[PDB]
Amino acid sequence: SKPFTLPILTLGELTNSRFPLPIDVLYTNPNESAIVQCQNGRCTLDGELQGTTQLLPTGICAFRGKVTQQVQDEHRGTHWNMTVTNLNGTPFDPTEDVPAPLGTPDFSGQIYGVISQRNTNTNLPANRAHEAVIATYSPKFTPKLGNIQFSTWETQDVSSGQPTKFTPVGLASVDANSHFDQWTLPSYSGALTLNMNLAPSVAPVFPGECLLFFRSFIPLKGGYGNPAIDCLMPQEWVQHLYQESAPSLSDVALVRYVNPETGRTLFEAKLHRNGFLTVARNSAGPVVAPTNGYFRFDSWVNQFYTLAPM
Amino acid sequence: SKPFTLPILTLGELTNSRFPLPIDVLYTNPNESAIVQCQNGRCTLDGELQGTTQLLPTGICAFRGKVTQQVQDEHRGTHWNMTVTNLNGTPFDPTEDVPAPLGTPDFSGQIYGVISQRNTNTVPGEGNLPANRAHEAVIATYSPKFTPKLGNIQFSTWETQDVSSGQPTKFTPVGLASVDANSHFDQWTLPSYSGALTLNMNLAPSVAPVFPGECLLFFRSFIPLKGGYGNPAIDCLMPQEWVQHLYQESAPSLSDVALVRYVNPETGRTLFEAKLHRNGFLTVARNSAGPVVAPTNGYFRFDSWVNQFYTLAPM
Repeated sequence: SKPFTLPILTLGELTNSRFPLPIDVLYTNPNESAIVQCQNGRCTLDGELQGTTQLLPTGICAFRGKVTQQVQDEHRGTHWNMTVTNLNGTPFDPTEDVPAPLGTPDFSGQIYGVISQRNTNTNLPANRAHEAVIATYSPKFTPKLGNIQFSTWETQDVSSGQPTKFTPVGLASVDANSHFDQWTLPSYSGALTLNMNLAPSVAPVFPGECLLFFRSFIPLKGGYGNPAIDCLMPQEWVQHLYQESAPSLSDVALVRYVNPETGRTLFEAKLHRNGFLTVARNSAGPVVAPTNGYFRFDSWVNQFYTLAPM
Repeated sequence: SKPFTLPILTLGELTNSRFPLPIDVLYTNPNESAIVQCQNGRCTLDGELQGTTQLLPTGICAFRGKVTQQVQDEHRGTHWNMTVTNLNGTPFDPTEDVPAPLGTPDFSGQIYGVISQRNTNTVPGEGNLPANRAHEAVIATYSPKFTPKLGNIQFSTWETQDVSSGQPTKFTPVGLASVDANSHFDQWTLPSYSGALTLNMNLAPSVAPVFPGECLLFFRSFIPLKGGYGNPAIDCLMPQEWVQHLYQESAPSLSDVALVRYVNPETGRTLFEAKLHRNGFLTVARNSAGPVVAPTNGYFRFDSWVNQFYTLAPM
């Protein structure tokens, strides 16, 4: 039985699995009323990728496809309809058992980034890039049907029928009108259609426990705010578990957050088979820990195991 | 001795160690006249990071720091000086034995991306939340004002005034601004990390084939362009996941050369073989330039430790 392991990486050596950001802090929020059911950064302890999760850090919240039409906004800006493929360029097959093309954003909001194009025809091809926003709550956001819309400040210089890349950067806004909610899933096929093939929701099952997140702060194009994106496991953990595919010997692994210099354990956590952490903590906010700390697998336990309080 | 291993990742599951891009193809260019001495994606087989190499995919060609002021520059656009720290926010110590802050770009060109800011000061009326702004930006790494080893660089914007002095600033790389002759794109020309007329230090060594008939093998990614004509590429010696893997494992190197086979899983056949050298680069027996045409589900498998004298089967 191949022994289960986690990579040896400090917080400062980890990246977010839900947006291309470094991990900034560990974080808890016990009183969260929302169902936590993100679709990126989802992987079982035995290496099964779930939801829209793929392996490339460059694939998270990315799109590839071709623009088909320009449609002007009523008040300001320009919108562009885009047909999307798989990130590897192959046609996206809606009959595959995934919620949407892998890498598709898994939250409601205005995602800010850059649309770039390199033409097919030519001796060297023409190029252009512009800032763009994808409103994942929009009726036009239908990646499961193979089509989305992005908007630009640029009024004209986006070409139809040419290879197009979306590189995510941050959020456009977190104002009331911008509908940012990291735990609200997009309707991958539009508002009247149910999402399908979803990674399951995650929650503590044992009183006094709460979810433990790897938190990153996400840039803003404008406005006031300090928005964050919380993932269940960093991208490096997804990559590691996928590689190893070690058999899960129970439904709950016990892990210890250790300071390697002292060798002391700072706290312990349950790492659940479905790929998420819980701790015994009754407060919200960042976990204050030495920069050299990392998680080390200790042993397999069960749902009834009582964690040492934080 | 812990056995040496490579991750099991197809080309379509790998990313570039020199720019945040997926690996598109394997690539050779035997007649390259330039000295190959890139500083990102540098790691020995036994896990020693070199040059400006760090582990985060988000750190490659990234900067963190603070804008000081707008500055004059004869070149087009609006220009800004920013101090730079280490990516983790700690002050960059120029006395450390590295060429520049880890993650600093390792090539000459106009790097296009986004500068974003989140203010330190907050407003009570806004629920004690800070103001923000972001704009497209270009960093010319060949500029005499590109001095990351001295803790300062300059960027230009199309935006004329909406960049704030003294506020935390992040550069997210996206592509290149241009590859016209006037934009000085050369992937094998190192920036002068301490400015014009200064000598770079603490460099990862140059790499080259030493066996007749062999050439370097690269992991190539195509890099986006803000405008103009071109299909520019960035070639790395090993993908970022290999850097991450070697760093983790730190397996002792049992010789100077590891024999690896590029394998296709379905057929199970070996498409070709290559030398993976101690300092962290590949060579193959090939006499042509251009892409290696093979499935993107192919991957390198470690076979055994050989030596310098080993003769590769021609590709």
